[PDB]
Amino acid sequence: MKIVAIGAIPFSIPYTAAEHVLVRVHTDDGIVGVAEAPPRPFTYGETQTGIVAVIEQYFAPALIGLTLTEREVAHTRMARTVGNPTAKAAIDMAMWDALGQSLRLSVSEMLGGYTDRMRVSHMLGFDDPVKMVAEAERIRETYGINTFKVKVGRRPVQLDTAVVRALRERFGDAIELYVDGNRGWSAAESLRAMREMADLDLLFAEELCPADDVLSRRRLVGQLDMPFIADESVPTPADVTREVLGGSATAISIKTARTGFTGSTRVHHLAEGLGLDMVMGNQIDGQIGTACTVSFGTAFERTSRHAGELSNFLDMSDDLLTVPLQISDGQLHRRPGPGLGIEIDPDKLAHYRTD
Amino acid sequence: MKIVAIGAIPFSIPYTAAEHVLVRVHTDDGIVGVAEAPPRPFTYGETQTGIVAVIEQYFAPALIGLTLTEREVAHTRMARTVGNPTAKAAIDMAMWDALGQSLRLSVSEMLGGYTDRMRVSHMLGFDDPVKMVAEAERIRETYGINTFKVKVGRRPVQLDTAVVRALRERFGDAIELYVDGNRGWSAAESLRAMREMADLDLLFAEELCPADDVLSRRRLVGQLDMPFIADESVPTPADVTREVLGGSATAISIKTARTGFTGSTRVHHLAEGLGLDMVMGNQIDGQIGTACTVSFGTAFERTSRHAGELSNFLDMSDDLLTVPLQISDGQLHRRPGPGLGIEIDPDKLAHYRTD
Ligand SMILES: [Mg+2]
Ligand SMILES: [Mg+2]
Repeated sequence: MKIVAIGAIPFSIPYTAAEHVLVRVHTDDGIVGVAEAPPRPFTYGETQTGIVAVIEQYFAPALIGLTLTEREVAHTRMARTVGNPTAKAAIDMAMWDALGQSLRLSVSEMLGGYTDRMRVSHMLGFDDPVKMVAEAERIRETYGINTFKVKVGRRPVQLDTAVVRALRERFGDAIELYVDGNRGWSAAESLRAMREMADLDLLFAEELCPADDVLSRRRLVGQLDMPFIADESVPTPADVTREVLGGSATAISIKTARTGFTGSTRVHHLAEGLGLDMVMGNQIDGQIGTACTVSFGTAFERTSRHAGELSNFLDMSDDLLTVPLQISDGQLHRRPGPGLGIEIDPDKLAHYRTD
Repeated sequence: MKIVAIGAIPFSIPYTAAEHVLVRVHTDDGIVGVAEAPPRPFTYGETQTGIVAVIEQYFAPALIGLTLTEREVAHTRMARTVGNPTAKAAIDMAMWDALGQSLRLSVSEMLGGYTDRMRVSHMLGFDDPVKMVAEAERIRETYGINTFKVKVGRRPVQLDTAVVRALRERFGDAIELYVDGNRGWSAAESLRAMREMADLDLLFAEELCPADDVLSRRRLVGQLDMPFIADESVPTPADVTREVLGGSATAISIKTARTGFTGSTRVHHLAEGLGLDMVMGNQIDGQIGTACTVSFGTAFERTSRHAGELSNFLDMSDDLLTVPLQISDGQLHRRPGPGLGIEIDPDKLAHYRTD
C-alpha cells in the first residue's frame, strides 16, 4: 500500500460548467484511489490551473513513497503548504479511497460507520416566489427531498423573504427550511430579513453577511435565535476556534471538498467537543465529491442528525461515474463498495478531460 | 490613464533561487507600471505557476478598461477572489507605479510623503554564535546597518538564545535586536527562550509560535513584555482585527508584497486607529519588492519610526533593475524618480525570464 504516483487531471462538464480536477493516487498494489477538487476562486482562491500545479509540483513529490497508513505524515507534510484546501482534501480522500479498496472496507465504515444514509437537502433561490415554489414541489415530488435551503442575499431583502414565506405557506411544517446568504447582505440587512421571517421557523442562518465585517458580524450572531452556520469563514480548525470563541459563528459547516476526511474528522471532533451543531455542506460538487460527502457524513451521529447538502450534482449535464448516484425518498445511501464505492468511466474521462 | 493590458512574466534568479513573477500594467498612454509577486507556498499557498494563472485568467480581464484613478474599483473587483495576496498586491503596486509615472510623482509622496528614507534591518540566524557575530560585524561595517533581527525556532532553544546573547555581548547597546520564530517553536518553548533572553533588551518578538495554536498563542502573547509582531497570521485587515482583539497579536507586520499600497494603507490606518506598533517586513523580496516596501514605509510616520526589513535582496546573485538599490549608513532612501523610481533592464529580463 505504498503511493507510487499522484495525478491531477483537469476536466470540464457543462451544466444543464463544472471545471474540476480529478485526483488519482496510485499504489504499488495496482490500486487507484480517486477524488475531485473543485476550484472555487471566490471561496478559497484556487484555480483549476493552480490546483494541478500545486499537486504536480509540491504535493505529489512530497507524498510518493508513503504508505496508505501514514495519513498523519501526509497530513503534516501537506500542512507545510498554506491554503490550497481542495487540492489537499482531494489527495486525502483519494488516499482513503485507495485504503478502503485495499482493505475491502468502505470509507464510511472505516471512519466510524454510525449509519448507512443521509437525508438530503436542496438549495434554491434568486427567482420569483411562484417559480421557487414550483421548483420545490418538483424536487420534493421527484426525489422525496424534504429539506430546502434558500439562497439569499438580494436587495431589497423583501425579494428573498418573499421567497421563503411562499415556500412555508405552500408546505407548512411538512418541510425544513433555512437560509444561506453567501456573505451577500450587510449585518443590518441580515437582521431585518431574519426578523421579517421570525414566524417561518428557519432552522439555521448561514453566512448571511461577511465574517470579515468582524464586529457587526458578531453583533448579528448574538441577536439571532437559531444557530448561525459559518462556512467559507471556517475552512480550518483554527478558524473554527477563532470564529466560535469570537462569537462570529454558532454552528459549523463541514465540507469534505475543503477538509477531506482526515481534516473533516478534526473539524467534527472540535465542534463536538465545543458543543456546536454541524451540517454537511456542498461545494457545488459533482457526483465524486458528493460520494465523499456522504461517506463522511454517515460515519458520525452529529453529522447524520441533519440533512446534508447533497443534490447539487443533479444540475450537471453528465458526470464521470460508471454508476450514477441516486436520491430516493429524500435520502442518499453511502455506496456499498470498498473505498468510496465508485469507479471512473474511462470513456467519460476521455471525453471531458481538458489536458 | 486607462489600463489596456496586464501581464505576468515568471523569472528566476539564483541566490549567492528567487522564482518571482514580474507584473506589468500597460496604459493607453504608453506607460508601463511594474511590480513583482513572490510565490510563497509555505506562507500564502501561492505558486509561481498559480500567480501567472490567476492574473492572466481572472485579474487581467477584470481590470482592463479601468483608469489608474479607480483604485477602489480595482480593489473591490480583485477582492472577489479570495487569497492570492501577492498577485493582487503586485497589480496594485504596478498600478500605483504607472500612476506616479503619469503624474510625475513618486509613490512615496502620493501616499503621504512623511519622510525620504528608512532605517534598514538585517536578518540572520540558524548558525553558530561566532559566525553570526562575524556576519553582523560585516553587515554593519559594510552597510551601516544597526538593527538585526535574529531568525529563531531551533531546538533546544539554547541554540538560538546563545546566538542572540553573543550578538548583544559584542555590540552592547550599539545595535537594536529582536527575534522572529516563523512559527517554529511551541508557545511553551517560546516563553522559555524569551525568559532566558530577558536581559538582552529584545524590542519585539515575532511569530514565535503558530498563531493557529490559538489558546497557547494568546497565553504567550499576554506573558511577554515587548510587543508581539504578527506577520503571516495577519495577511488581511480582518485578520488584524481578529488576532488583535483575540489577544494573539500586539504588533503588526506590514508587507507590501502581500497588501500592496492600497491594502497596506488599510492595514496602517487600522493599526494606527487601534493603537498598535507596526513594522515594514520583508517577503524575501528582490529589489523591485524592496523599492515597493520603502515607497510605502517612508510615506507614514508610524512605519518610518522603526527600521524596515530591507536587506534581503543582497543575497540574490543579480536583479532586474537598471540601477541597483544601495544601502548606506544603515538606511535606504525612497527612489527620486516618478512612480517607484525604477526601470526594468531589458537584457536582464530576457536572460532570467522562464516563459
Ligand atoms: Mg454555504
Ligand atoms: Mg516575519
